[PDB]
Amino acid sequence: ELVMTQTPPSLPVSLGDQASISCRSSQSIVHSNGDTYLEWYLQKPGQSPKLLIYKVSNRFSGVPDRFSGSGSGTDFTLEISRVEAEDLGVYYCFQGSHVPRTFGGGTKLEIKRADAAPTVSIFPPSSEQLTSGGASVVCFLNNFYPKDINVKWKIDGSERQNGVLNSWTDQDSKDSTYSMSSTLTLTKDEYERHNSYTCEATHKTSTSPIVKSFNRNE
Amino acid sequence: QVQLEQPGAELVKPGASVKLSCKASGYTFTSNWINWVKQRPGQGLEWIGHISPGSSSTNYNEKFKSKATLTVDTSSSTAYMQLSSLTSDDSAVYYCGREETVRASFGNWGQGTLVTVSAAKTTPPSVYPLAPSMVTLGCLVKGYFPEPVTVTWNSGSLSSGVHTFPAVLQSDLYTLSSSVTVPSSTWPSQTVTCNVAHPASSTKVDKKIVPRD
Repeated sequence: ELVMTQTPPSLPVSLGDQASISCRSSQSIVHSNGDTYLEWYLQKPGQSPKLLIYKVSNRFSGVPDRFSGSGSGTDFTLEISRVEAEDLGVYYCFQGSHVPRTFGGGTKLEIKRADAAPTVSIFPPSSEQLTSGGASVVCFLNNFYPKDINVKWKIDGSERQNGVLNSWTDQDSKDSTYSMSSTLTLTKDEYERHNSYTCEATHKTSTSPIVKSFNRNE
Repeated sequence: QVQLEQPGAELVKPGASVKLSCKASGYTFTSNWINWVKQRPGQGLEWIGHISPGSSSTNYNEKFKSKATLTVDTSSSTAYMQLSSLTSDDSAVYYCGREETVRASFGNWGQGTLVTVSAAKTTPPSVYPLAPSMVTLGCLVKGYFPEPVTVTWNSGSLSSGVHTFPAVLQSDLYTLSSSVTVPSSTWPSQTVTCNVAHPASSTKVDKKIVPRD
């Protein structure tokens, strides 16, 4: 079976830079018809993969020209000649010349860009959730860079770590930034005994945290 | 427009079987090989096999010989992959793809079916609005099983400014949320509605974000 090896597994690049990704096949990949069916696919976060290059070096319909593949024998290479945010995702080589057909393990293209502080927003539990007997407080820390960030919750000023669930997006396709949501989940009884709720964001962009808070009453 | 339509999700009991569907349109079904792929979440692609809808002849990756069976129904333009006695190792996205003749194995991909293998029942999400020169609004999609859910805003016409956060598992249920940022002259005077699809239970929920009072 054709073993396809990709390096690097992770590829950090600045916007506008060149990127180079290589794929090595453990044996030759010429199909009986003469054709070398080496393909490059790109899978963006959330999406199915999409064809970039076919037969080693041909651009698929409507693929931009900053993409080009090259190589021969067992060494194949994908160049992205001027990288942009929409290029984020995992790149895979693939050989279709021999059964069983096989994929490389993927190369993850990361964009490195200027730092950016988060835009933080806090949300009270909804009246619909309260009537139901639960109470979640949600905080968005949106469009920050780099991925590292800390959130801290406070109830009437006292630090609270139980029942907090955090989620980060993948790098954004327009922005190259990250976002995260943090959710403090309580019972309506617990929520209703205490008055002020605070979301604190600490990020490499400032020594002082961005603080966003509200009061149960109005 | 070549379309390969796959259901979003399938819930399966351990030991049971599924039959995954791939309905094709936008070209003559019998003209192109169909390929299938497995992707465990966050993990890299494997090639299961391919079938000629014209001749019904097949080739399998040995690894799947005894897990997967490919068939087609030419009259409905539909390709099928039957997976037998499921195990948590079978929980994964399964893609069908359309081969472009002597050119590439996956010129077009379906959206993929997320197969969760579990004994747990389906649970639909609760969907809650998050209300407070730019405004940020959101949707909290709470307490569902299995994955995935799909979120849009204003039926897809609000595309930019959106962050939909990967779900997190807790107490055996998933929770996700989405935020959208709009100019303050858009909301509250225009309606902003989040659209939640949870295919495993065929639920769709529209939730209008109204200002708190």
